[PDB]
Amino acid sequence: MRIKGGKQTRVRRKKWLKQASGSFGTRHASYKVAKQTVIQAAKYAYRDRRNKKRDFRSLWILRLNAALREQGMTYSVFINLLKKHNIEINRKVLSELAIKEPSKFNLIVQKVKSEQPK
Amino acid sequence: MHAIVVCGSKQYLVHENDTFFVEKLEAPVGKEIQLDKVLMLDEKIGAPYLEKARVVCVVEKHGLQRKVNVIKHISQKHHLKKYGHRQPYTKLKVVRFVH
Amino acid sequence: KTSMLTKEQANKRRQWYIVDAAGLVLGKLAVKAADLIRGKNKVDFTPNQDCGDYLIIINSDQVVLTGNKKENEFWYHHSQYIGGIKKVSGRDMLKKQSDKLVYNAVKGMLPDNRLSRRWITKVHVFKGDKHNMEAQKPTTLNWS
Amino acid sequence: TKGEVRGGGKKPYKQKHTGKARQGSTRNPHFVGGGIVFGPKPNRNYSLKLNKKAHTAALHTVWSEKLASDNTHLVDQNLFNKTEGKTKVMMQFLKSAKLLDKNVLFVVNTLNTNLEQSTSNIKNVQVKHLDKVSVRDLMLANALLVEKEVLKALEGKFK
Amino acid sequence: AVQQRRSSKHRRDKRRSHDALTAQALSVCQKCGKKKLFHRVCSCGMYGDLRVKKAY
Amino acid sequence: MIAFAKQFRVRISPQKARLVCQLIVGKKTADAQNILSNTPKKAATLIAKLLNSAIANATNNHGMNGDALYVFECVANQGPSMKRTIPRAKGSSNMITKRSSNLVVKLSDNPNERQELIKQQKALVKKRVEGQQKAKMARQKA
RNA sequence: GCGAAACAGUACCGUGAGGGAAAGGUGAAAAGAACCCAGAGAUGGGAGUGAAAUAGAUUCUGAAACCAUAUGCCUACAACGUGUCAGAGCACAUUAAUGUGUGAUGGCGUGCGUUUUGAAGUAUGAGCCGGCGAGUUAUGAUAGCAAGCGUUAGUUAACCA
RNA sequence: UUCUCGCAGUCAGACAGUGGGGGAUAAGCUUCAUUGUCAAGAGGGGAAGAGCCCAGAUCAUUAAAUAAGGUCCCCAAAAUA
RNA sequence: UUGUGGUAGACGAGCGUUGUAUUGGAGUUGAAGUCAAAGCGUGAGCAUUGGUGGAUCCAAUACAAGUGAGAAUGCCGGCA
Ligand SMILES: [Mg+2]
Ligand SMILES: [Mg+2]
Ligand SMILES: [Mg+2]
Ligand SMILES: [Mg+2]
Ligand SMILES: [Mg+2]
Ligand SMILES: [Mg+2]
Ligand SMILES: [Mg+2]
Ligand SMILES: [Mg+2]
Ligand SMILES: [Mg+2]
Ligand SMILES: [Mg+2]
Ligand SMILES: [Mg+2]
Ligand SMILES: [Mg+2]
Ligand SMILES: [Mg+2]
Ligand SMILES: [Mg+2]
Ligand SMILES: [Mg+2]
Ligand SMILES: [Mg+2]
Ligand SMILES: [Mg+2]
Ligand SMILES: [Mg+2]
Ligand SMILES: [Mg+2]
Ligand SMILES: [Mg+2]
Ligand SMILES: [Mg+2]
Ligand SMILES: [Mg+2]
Ligand SMILES: [Mg+2]
Ligand SMILES: [Mg+2]
Ligand SMILES: [Mg+2]
Ligand SMILES: [Mg+2]
Ligand SMILES: [Mg+2]
Ligand SMILES: [Mg+2]
Ligand SMILES: [Mg+2]
Ligand SMILES: [Mg+2]
Ligand SMILES: [Mg+2]
Ligand SMILES: [Mg+2]
Ligand SMILES: [Mg+2]
Ligand SMILES: [Mg+2]
Ligand SMILES: [Mg+2]
Ligand SMILES: [Mg+2]
Ligand SMILES: [Mg+2]
Ligand SMILES: [Mg+2]
Ligand SMILES: [Mg+2]
Ligand SMILES: [Mg+2]
Ligand SMILES: [Mg+2]
Ligand SMILES: [Mg+2]
Ligand SMILES: [Zn+2]
Repeated sequence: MRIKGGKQTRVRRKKWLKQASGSFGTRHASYKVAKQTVIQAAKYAYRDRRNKKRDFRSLWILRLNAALREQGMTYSVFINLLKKHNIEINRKVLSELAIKEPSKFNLIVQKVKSEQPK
Repeated sequence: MHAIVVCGSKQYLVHENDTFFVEKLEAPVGKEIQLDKVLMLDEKIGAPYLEKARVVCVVEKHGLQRKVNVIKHISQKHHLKKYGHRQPYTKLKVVRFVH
Repeated sequence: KTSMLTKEQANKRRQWYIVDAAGLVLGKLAVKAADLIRGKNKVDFTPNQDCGDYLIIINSDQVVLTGNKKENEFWYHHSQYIGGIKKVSGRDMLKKQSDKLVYNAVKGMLPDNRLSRRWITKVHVFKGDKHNMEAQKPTTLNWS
Repeated sequence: TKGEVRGGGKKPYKQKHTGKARQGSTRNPHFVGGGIVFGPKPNRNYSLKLNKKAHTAALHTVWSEKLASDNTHLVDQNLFNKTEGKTKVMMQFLKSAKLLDKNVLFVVNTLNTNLEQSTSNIKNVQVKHLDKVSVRDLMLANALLVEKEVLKALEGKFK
Repeated sequence: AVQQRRSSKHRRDKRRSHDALTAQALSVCQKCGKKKLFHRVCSCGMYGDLRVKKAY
Repeated sequence: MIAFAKQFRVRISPQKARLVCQLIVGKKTADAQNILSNTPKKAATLIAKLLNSAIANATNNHGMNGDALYVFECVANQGPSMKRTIPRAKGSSNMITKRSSNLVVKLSDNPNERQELIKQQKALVKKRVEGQQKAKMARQKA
């Protein structure tokens, strides 16, 4: 019983080739280089999901910090005032407010500024 | 006009007739869900969470996100593991803001 | 899932500015110049769209260097040849070419990037009170 | 195998100083000439052993489940010789008995010739002696016609 | 000396970018009309008004 | 409406033939003949014969005007090669590869001929999607 | 599969003993393309036969590497394991799916196996593609799991039908 | 982590702290005892680093609080005296 | 409730190829092969449609293996 390989190697090879579509030259043509690039690309994608979670936080912090310095308050004290006033809002939504709703963002800063903590 | 809701663990700023995507809520398509935790509504913002402020939403679909292939590979160590993930979501649109 | 944030789609709110470096420290002036050029102080900061305002610096030769740095700190430039390392003291830089000194100081405070070229381009540094840039109607702000 | 295939038992190239890799024969397994490393051999057994009492138990349960069921009618010598040796009569018999599609098996104790002359051009049905039927022939039947003296011989065989 | 790394199919075409051909300047004969390459005798052996060679 | 002519196993190499084919693509009939008749290259008296045969079977077989023909595409595909053994020095040997080219010239009368080719590609894609939708309708029907 | 499906121990190699290949498939039927056009001709384009000529003697199907053509996007101040996460603009419309093709720009980023305490490696192996290519069989021993038979148990080997 | 049975792999180790031997209170040296890491372990700090510090990666989230370390710009984040 | 880094290694559960035995089914109104596409799975893998192709193939339960190719300065053929 001589089992002969055909359509088994080609199908699993073409899957890797399909994944590595849009690469530079031989990186999409040859199966070997395509397989290496897909594995490396998967590693990159894994690492950059974690790094995206951190980098977008940093960007929101930067935007919020800037929005506060125009009014004379700093980020380091704004978050402290937020905690003492029990207000719980993401820096993402706060930055979205300062870019989309200047009046309501200014309302939040006014309350945290001076109103009695709790 | 606008509200800050907390569905799952994320906070969404929502306007009238706005459709946003949240984590799976175990509710059939077509029902009328009432989101409870509301942070800011109009101009009155509650410190922990506003009381009696409800966000009424209608569930549109219960689809799944794009497939993600997690390929863990330890170089020169005879370890190539592969896994796939399709995270489920639910899309809902704001209908009315309860006073 | 969640709602994505707003990012400027190649929107240019860029404006022209004027500053006077009559007695400003080199580093203290350069840090704020870089912040203004990059637009980091702007409310909406999308870090791939060079949303930063232009800047013109007047009286470059009038800037100061604290301490003995005018005679003890050296600026270095090497050509691709051997021995082409040219050195200039702080005082010599403050007299011969002061505009180049401020330009280099501002450039050093920028990230290695392909947008930093345009960012350093938007810095017009002059050694005198005069400037051919009065056609841009640049607003005047101090110590920036 | 590598030794059985006709070929040169010499080294094609020298061991060293040639740009080519080390080779020891032109009929190695990884060569196109072809020396199969293990391969099938004509000495394999393929045979298995089952105990006599285990086979008796298997036959006992298969007879029990096949018997006392539908299409397990009893047959005698009269229609075994009324066939006249013509398979047309037996086709009519299967049509009348509604056993045309069934793989009916005749279990016979005296090896009647008229029944064996027929049912031989029928790839579907077949006839066997009691000492010739097995477990597989019994449960492939889907239908069977058993002779009364065959049935008497069955209780005796079981003991 | 020999290349320690294989040259891709892109560097090859970049080098060949200067291997393109140029179209030689042609003109019309003033007695028969067929095109001939400039500053050369036509197929009829008639250059200008001078019969150079016998007709083809 | 493309008329064409072919030549299998042309002795010229594809590398040395594409250099001449790029001098005639997009050119008018008379100008292409004039350019190719006075170029001092070997692959000029063979593309000329193919071009002339293509004009003949365009204005005789396919019925084209003859004053609107332009060279649509002239290419030299890779043809079958021939292997020979060149004797080298010190007892070694190398392999000489005699290269051949499959020449094909195509001329059209319509200056917008690329659009129809893209249209046919689009039609094939549309038929595939249409088949998928009819299959989906059948699946839901049952 | 015999080295040899074909005219194979042939072609070929060696003074000699000796060593030793590759290569199959038109169509139901040659009905194998009369005839016209270009060409010196082969040949090609029509015509004709045929269900099919993109089945045409280069003759079943025709994969990849490889070489060319083209719709769409990008690219000539730019430091690049060539990808990934964000991201404008451009062009389309699908196994209707928070769609697809390209990617100005920003953040991060030194391949795969082998063998080593330790390899991006100035250690090693692979030019690319496709096929082939390395834990088997026979006779016994031990152990795990399961079934048959059981307390004067259990089970046959050769051989005969 | 004790006892019995089946199947192994391992017998080239490396560095850091601590107590010593050989060396010269030299070695990224060599040989021991002990606590850890790497080998077989990614992430953050150390500008870049197998072994140092904080810790232990099931997958997705553009959510929040923190450890070592840090808050003029590159590069997230500070002010007073 | 406690967990889910991992080489050498131990254990468990599965996918895929060819053929055979039992059942059923599809196919010149187009099977295998083969190409393309914006599908489904936790993974080996599995479908749908359209083009080419011209005659075999599929599903379930068991059984037997020349049963899984990226590396051997691996062999052969082709092409850079
Ligand atoms: Mg194979
Ligand atoms: Mg053989
Ligand atoms: Mg090219
Ligand atoms: Mg050249
Ligand atoms: Mg000689
Ligand atoms: Mg060559
Ligand atoms: Mg001879
Ligand atoms: Mg023809
Ligand atoms: Mg061919
Ligand atoms: Mg063919
Ligand atoms: Mg440019
Ligand atoms: Mg420059
Ligand atoms: Mg650099
Ligand atoms: Mg870069
Ligand atoms: Mg990038
Ligand atoms: Mg890099
Ligand atoms: Mg391997
Ligand atoms: Mg070594
Ligand atoms: Mg070593
Ligand atoms: Mg290197
Ligand atoms: Mg070496
Ligand atoms: Mg070695
Ligand atoms: Mg090598
Ligand atoms: Mg290979
Ligand atoms: Mg046993
Ligand atoms: Mg030791
Ligand atoms: Mg030792
Ligand atoms: Mg020590
Ligand atoms: Mg000591
Ligand atoms: Mg010591
Ligand atoms: Mg040591
Ligand atoms: Mg080791
Ligand atoms: Mg680490
Ligand atoms: Mg670090
Ligand atoms: Mg864990
Ligand atoms: Mg905090
Ligand atoms: Mg701290
Ligand atoms: Mg900062
Ligand atoms: Mg594990
Ligand atoms: Mg099968
Ligand atoms: Mg098909
Ligand atoms: Mg095998
Ligand atoms: Zn003339």
